[PDB]
Amino acid sequence: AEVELTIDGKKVSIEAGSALIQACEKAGVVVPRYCYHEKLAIAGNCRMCLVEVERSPKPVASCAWPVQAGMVVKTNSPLTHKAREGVMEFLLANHPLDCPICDQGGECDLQDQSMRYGADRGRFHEIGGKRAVEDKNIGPLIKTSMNRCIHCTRCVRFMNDIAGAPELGSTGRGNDLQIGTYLEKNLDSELSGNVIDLCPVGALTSKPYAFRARPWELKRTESIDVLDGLGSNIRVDSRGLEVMRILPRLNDDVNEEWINDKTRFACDGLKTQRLTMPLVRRDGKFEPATWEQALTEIAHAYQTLAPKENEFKVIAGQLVEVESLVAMKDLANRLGSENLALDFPGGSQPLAHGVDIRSNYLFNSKIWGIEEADAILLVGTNPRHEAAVLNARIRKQWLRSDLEIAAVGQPWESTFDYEHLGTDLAALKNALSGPFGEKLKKAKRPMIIVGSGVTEHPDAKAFYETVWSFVEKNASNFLTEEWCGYNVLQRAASRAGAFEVGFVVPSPEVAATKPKFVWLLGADEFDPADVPKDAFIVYQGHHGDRGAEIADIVLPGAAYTEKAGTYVNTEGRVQMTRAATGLPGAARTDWKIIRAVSEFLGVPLPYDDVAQLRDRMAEISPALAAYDVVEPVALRHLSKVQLVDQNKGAKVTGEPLKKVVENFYFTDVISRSSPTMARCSAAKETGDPRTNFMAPGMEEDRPMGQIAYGA
Amino acid sequence: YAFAKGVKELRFLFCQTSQHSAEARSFLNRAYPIMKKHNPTIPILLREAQGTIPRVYARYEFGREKMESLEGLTDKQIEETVAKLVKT
Amino acid sequence: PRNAPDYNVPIDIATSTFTPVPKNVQDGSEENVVPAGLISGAPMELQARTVRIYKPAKPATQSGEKNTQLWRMDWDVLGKGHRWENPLMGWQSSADFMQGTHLTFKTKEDAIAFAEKQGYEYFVQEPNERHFRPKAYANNFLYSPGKLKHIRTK
Amino acid sequence: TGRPASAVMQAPNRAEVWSRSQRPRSEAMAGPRFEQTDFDAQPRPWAAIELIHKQPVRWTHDRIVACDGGGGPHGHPKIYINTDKPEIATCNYCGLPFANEHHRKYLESLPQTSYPLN
Amino acid sequence: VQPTKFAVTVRQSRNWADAKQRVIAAYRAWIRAAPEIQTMYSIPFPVSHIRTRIRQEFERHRYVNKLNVVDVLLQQSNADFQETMNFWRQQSHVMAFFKEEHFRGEKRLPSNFITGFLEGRN
Amino acid sequence: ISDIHITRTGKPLIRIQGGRSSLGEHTATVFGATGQLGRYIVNRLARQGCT
Ligand SMILES: NC(=O)C1=CN([C@@H]2O[C@H](COP(=O)(O)OP(=O)(O)OC[C@H]3O[C@@H](n4cnc5c(N)ncnc54)[C@H](OP(=O)(O)O)[C@@H]3O)[C@@H](O)[C@H]2O)C=CC1
Ligand SMILES: *P(=O)(O)OCC(C)(C)[C@H](O)C(=O)NCCC(=O)NCCSC(=O)CCCCCCCCCCCCC
Ligand code: SF4
Ligand code: SF4
Ligand code: FES
Ligand SMILES: [Zn+2]
Repeated sequence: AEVELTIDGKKVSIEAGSALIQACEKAGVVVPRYCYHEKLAIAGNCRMCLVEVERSPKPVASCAWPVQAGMVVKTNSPLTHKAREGVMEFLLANHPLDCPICDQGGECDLQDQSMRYGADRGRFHEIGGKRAVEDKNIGPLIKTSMNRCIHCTRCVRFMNDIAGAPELGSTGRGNDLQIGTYLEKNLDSELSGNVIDLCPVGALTSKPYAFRARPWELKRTESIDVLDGLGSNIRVDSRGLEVMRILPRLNDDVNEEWINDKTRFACDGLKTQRLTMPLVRRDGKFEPATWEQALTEIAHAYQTLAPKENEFKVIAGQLVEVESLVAMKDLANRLGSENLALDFPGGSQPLAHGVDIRSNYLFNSKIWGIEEADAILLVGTNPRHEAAVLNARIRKQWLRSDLEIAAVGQPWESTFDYEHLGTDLAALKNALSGPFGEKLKKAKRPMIIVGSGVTEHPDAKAFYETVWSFVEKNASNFLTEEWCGYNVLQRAASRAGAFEVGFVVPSPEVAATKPKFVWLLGADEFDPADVPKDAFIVYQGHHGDRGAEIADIVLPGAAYTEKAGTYVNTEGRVQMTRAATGLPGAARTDWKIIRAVSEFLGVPLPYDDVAQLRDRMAEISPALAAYDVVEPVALRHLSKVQLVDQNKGAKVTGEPLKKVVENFYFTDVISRSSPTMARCSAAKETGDPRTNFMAPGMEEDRPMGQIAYGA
Repeated sequence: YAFAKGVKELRFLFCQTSQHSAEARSFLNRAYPIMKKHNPTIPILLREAQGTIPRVYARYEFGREKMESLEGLTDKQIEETVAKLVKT
Repeated sequence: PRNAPDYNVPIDIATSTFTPVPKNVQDGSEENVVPAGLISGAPMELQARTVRIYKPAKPATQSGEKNTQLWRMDWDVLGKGHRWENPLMGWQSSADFMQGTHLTFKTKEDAIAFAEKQGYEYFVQEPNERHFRPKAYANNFLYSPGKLKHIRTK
Repeated sequence: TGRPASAVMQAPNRAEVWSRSQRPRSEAMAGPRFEQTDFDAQPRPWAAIELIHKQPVRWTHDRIVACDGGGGPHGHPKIYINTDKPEIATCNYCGLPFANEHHRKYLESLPQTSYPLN
Repeated sequence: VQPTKFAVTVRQSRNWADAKQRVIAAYRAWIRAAPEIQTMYSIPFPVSHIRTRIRQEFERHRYVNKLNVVDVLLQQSNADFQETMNFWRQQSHVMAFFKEEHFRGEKRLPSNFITGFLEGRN
Repeated sequence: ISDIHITRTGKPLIRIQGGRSSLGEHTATVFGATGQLGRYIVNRLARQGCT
C-alpha cells in the first residue's frame, strides 16, 4: 500500500516497499547519486546519497533505505552538506586529471555533482601520487581508460543482470580493485554498448566515437530506430550534416533506456556508400543522369513495355516508411497492378496470417505485456538476434518470477533458460498438446510469440492455424478482456506498416504473373526468383547494395535520419522519425520520387504536400493518425477467419523451422556499409579482445600505427 | 454471394467502443466472416481508432474508390449500403 | 482546399529558393487568435514550416533532469538548405535562418498558444514517463529454494 | 601543383597522412587558387607524430610514474601512468614513452618497436 | 507633425466607422504620393505599377476583423509613409519593396509540384 | 535550373541553388572580363556561387 512521509517538510505518497530515493524523486527532491540506477539492482557503494533521517545516529544511504510509515528526511541539513563534500573529496582524490582528453567531458555526472555538492578546491597533494591502473582489452566497441573508474558497479550489474553476459567482474581488493575480465576476453553481447551510456565516467567509451565530438556542439533529435521492428526510441546527436552518435531515450513501453549494438553503431554506415545522384545503366555501365532525364527513361521504358494488369511489380524493403508505401500503393493501383510484394522470401505470395484483422499480425499482448507474462512459448524465433531489447525484457521477468519459457524452432544461445520442444510443425502440435501446453492452459497471462520467420516458412499456413486454433480452444485465458496471448514478432521496421495499409499480394492469381517491370523500393533482400531477369528494374533507395547492382535506373532517396517518416512497430504503435540532417547530394524524399514519376507516367497522385498524403493514410487506417500510441483491436475474435478458416487444408511438408539471422551484424544495407559492424563481425569470428583490432592505435605488431578504421 | 468482379478492396473504418460504431461493429461481427468465405481473393480490411466516424471504402480497378458513411444507419441498413458498393 | 499548398502566395523580400510553399497564411480573420504572424514582420516562410513542441528527454549519459523540466519549441530541418560544405574552408554553410533558434515554455498549452498566435505548423510530442516500481536492496539476497538461475555479483 | 615536392609530400618529415580524415596536400592544393603560386612559401610544419616516436624510453623501476609534460606549470595537467603491461606506456597528453625495467628483456627482443627504446 | 514633417500622434481607433475612415485616408495619401515616390526614388516603373503595388499591400489586410490589429497595421503604414516622404529610406530600401528586382525575380517559389521537384525545392 | 549538371566530358555537378554562399559548382574562365561586357558575365556566375 501507500505509506506517507515528509521529505524537507513536504508530504510524499509512495508505495510501501520502495526505497527512499524513489520517494525523493516523487517528492521533487534532487538527491546526488552515482551507483544507483533506476533500472539496475540497488548497490550502496558510492555513498553520495547519504541523507539525514530522524531517529538515526548515522547518515543513511537513501538509495537502499526502505520508506516507512512516518519517517522524516532532511536532505539539506548540515549533516547532509558535509556528507556530500566528504564523499566528493574521496571520489576525486585518485581521479585522473584527464578531463580535456576524456570523452565524458561536458556530460559527466562526476563533474556536475562536483560543481554542485563538492568543494571548489581539492586537498590532495600527495608526493606519493595517485593510483594508476593498466587498460583492459574487452572487445572492439568499448575503449577503456580505467583510471577513471569510480567503482559504481553499474556495468557489472548491467552485464550480469540485464545482458545475461557475466564476463565483466571486479577482481582485486581495496584501492587496487579493478573492473574487467581477469583474462582479456571480447564482451560478447548484442547489448554491450549500453555499458558506455551507463558509465557515470568515461572509463568505458566507444571506440567509434573516440574523440570526434564534444556534447555541447551536438544538435539532439528525438527519433526512432528502424534497424529492427521494435521501433526503439533514440536520440540522434549530429554536428552539422554528419550524424555523430546514436543514444537511447526512455520509453518504458518499447525499449526502456536500452538500445542494441546494431542500432547504436550502424550510423557510421550512413556516410559510406550513399546514392547521391540518379543513375542510368548504359551499355552495362551506370552513368550519372539528371532527374528530368532519369524519370523520362523510366516513362519511356514503361510506354515501350505497355504492361498489362499486375505486370508492374513493387517490392518494398525493410527500412521503408509508411508514407511511401501509401504513395507507391496509389501509383501501383493507377497502373492496374496490385502486385505489392515484400523483401523477405515468400513475400511475393500471400501471407499465412491475413491483414484483415489488425490482431492477425501484431504483437497483441503489447511489449509491456511481458512484464506480467507467466508462460511463454517461442515459435520460430531466436529473440536474442531478432529483437535484442525485447529479449532482455523477457529475462528481466524470468529472473524475478516463476516464468516458464519453451521454444519450437532452431536452438539458440539464450540469456534465459528455456525448454526446447522441437524444430518442426509436428513438434509444435506435439508440444501444444504436451506437458508445456497445460502450462499455457493453467498459467494466467499466457503468451505465444510467433516469429516473423515462420511467415516465410513454407508451412506457415499450417503453423498459423495450429497456433490460433489452440488460442481459440483456450480463451478466457488467452482471449480475456484485457489480455491476448497471440503475438507475432516483426524483425523489420516496415512490415507492420505495410500490413496496416494492405501493401501485400491479394491473391494467388496475381502472384503467378511474370512482371515486365519491377520497382525495387528500398528492397535489397529480395530472393532472385522474385525478380525476373529480363524485367525492367528501378531501384529507389539510399545505399548502393544488391538492389542498385541489378537496377536499370537508380533513384537516390533519403535515409531515415533525414526524413520524417511514419513507422509502425511490431506492437502496432505508430511513431514518427524526426529528420536530424538534410538530404545529401541530389537525393529526394522517397514519397516525392513516387509522386513525380506519376507526372511522367501520366497518372499524377493527387496529394502534393505531405500533409495531404497523411490525410490519405488516415483513410486507409485511422490508427496511423494516432501517434505514439497503440490502438486496441476491437474484433479480436474475428481473427479466426484468416488464421483457421482460410488456413484449413494445408500441405504440410515437414521441413524444419529455419534461422533467419545468419549474422546479427549484417542484416540491412546500413549495417553492411558500416565499418564498425565489419569490426564487430571480424572480432566475433576471431575472438579478438584488442580495442584497436581494425582501428587506429599502436600495437605489438603495429609499432607505427594505422589510419584504416574498419579494415 | 460474392462481390462483383472489378472490386479490389473493402475498407471499414470505425471506433472500438464508441456508440456511433456499435451498429457497424454489430454488422461486421455477423457479416465479415461470410463476406470472406464467399470471396477470399479480396482483402477486406477492418481498421479502427478512437473516435472514428464509421465509413466504408470500396476500391475498384485503376484505383477508383467510393466512400459511403455509416453514421445513424442501423444494422440492417448497412447491408444494402455495402451491397450497393459491391454489386454490379 | 484541404491542405493544398497555395502556390500563389505573394512572396516577400526574404523568400528564397529554400522557402517551402505554404498551405495557410494568416488572413487576420480567424476566430479567438491574434494574427501575430500577420503583424510580426516575419517572412511568410515561418507560416510554411512545421515546429515541434516537446519535452526534452533526459540524456542517456547522465542522471540530471534539469533540461527535461521545460517544453522546447524548435523548427524541423528541411531537405535542402540546412547545411552544406563550404568549398573554401570546409565550414558548414546554411540557409535556415531558424536553425539556432529555440523557444522555452512552462506548459504545453503555452507553446500551442504561441504557435497558433504566430501561424506556425506544430507537431506536439507527448512526454515518455517512467513506470514506478518499488526497488528494494533486500531482493538482491532473496532465497532460492530451487536452481539459482542467476549468480548475483554485486 | 604536382611538380614541386612541397605540394606533394604531406609534411617535410612525413609523406603520408596520419589520420583517416586528413586531407592529402595533393588534393588540398589542387585547383585554380593554387595556380600562379609559390609552393615553397606555403606553410608546411614538421609532423609531430614522426618527432614523438624518435623519443627514447624513460626506464623506471616503479609501477606508477608521473608525467607533467616536463616544464613544471608549463606542461600539461599532472597524470599517472601505469607500466605493468609488457609494452611501452605513453602519456595521453604529450606522448612521451615510459617502460618498466622489468620488461626490458622482452622489449629488447621485439623486432619493431614504437619508440627507440634506447 | 510637431517634431517631424509627417508625424502623427499615436491614436487608437474608437470604432469601425473611425477605423475604416483612417484606412481610406491612409490609402488615399499613398496613391496620391506615388508620382512623388517615383521621381525621388527614380523607380524604373510606371506610376501605375507603383499604385497597383501599393493597392496589393492594403489588399493583404482587407479581411482583418479585429480593431486592435488594424491600429498596429495603420501605425506601420503611417511610419512607412513618413520615412518615404522624407527622403530617409534609400532607393535600395524602396525599390526592394518591388519583389521583381531580385536576380531570381518574382518567380521565386516553385510553380507546382513537378517544377520544384526537378529544381530541388526551387 | 536543374540541380544536376553532367558536363560535356561526363563529370556530374551537384549544385545548391542560392546566392553568394551557395554552390554553383561551375568553374569559369572569362577572358576579356575587365571591359564593359565581362562584368556582367562575371557578376552573374559569382553571385550564384560559382568560381
Ligand atoms: N560592345 C559592343 O558594342 C560590341 C562588342 N563586341 C565584342 O564583344 C567583346 C566584349 O565587348 P566589350 O566588353 O564592349 O569590349 P571592351 O573593349 O570593353 O573590352 C574588351 C576586353 O578585351 C581585353 N583585351 C582587348 N585587347 C586585348 C589584348 N590584345 N590582349 C588581352 N586582352 C585584350 C580588354 O582588356 P583590357 O581592358 O586590359 O584591354 C577587355 O577586358 C569584344 O570582343 C567586342 O569587340 C561585339 C559586338 C558589339
Ligand atoms: P472596402 O469597404 O471594400 O474596403 C475598406 C477596408 C479595406 C477598410 C475594409 O472595409 C476593411 O475593413 N478591412 C480591414 C481593415 C484594414 O484594411 N486594415 C489594415 C489597414 S492599414 C494597411 O493595410 C496598411 C498597408 C500597407 C501600407 C503601405 C503601403 C505602401 C508601401 C509601399 C509603397 C511602395 C514603396 C515605397
Ligand atoms: S570522467 Fe568526467 S570528471 Fe573524469 S576526467 Fe572524464 S570528464 Fe573529467
Ligand atoms: S567501469 Fe564505469 S560503470 Fe563500471 S564500475 Fe567503473 S565507473 Fe562504474
Ligand atoms: S546512490 Fe545510494 S550509494 Fe550510490
Ligand atoms: Zn606527458
